[PDB]
This record gives sequence, structure tokens and C-alpha cells, in this order.
Amino acid sequence: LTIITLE
Amino acid sequence: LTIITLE
Amino acid sequence: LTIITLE
Amino acid sequence: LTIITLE
Amino acid sequence: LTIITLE
Amino acid sequence: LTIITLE
Repeated sequence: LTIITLE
Repeated sequence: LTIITLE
Repeated sequence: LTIITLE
Repeated sequence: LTIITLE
Repeated sequence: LTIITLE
Repeated sequence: LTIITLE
């Protein structure tokens, strides 16, 4: 389970 | 399960 | 379980 | 899993 | 897992 | 797990 958010 | 969001 | 957030 | 962003 | 951002 | 940011 992997969650990545970029901004 | 992998979630990735880019902006 | 891995969560990463970049801004 | 590899994410790269250039600007 | 590798994340790289350049600006 | 490697994270690199340049500016």
C-alpha cells in the first residue's frame, strides 16, 4: 500500500 | 495498491 | 504501508 | 517506482 | 521507490 | 526509498 502526492 | 497524484 | 507528500 | 519532474 | 524534482 | 529535490 503506497500513496504519493506531488505538487 | 498504489495511488499517485501529480500537479 | 508508505505515504509520501511533497510540495 | 520512479517519479521525476523537471522544470 | 525514487522521487526526484528539479527546478 | 530516496527523495531528492533541487532548486
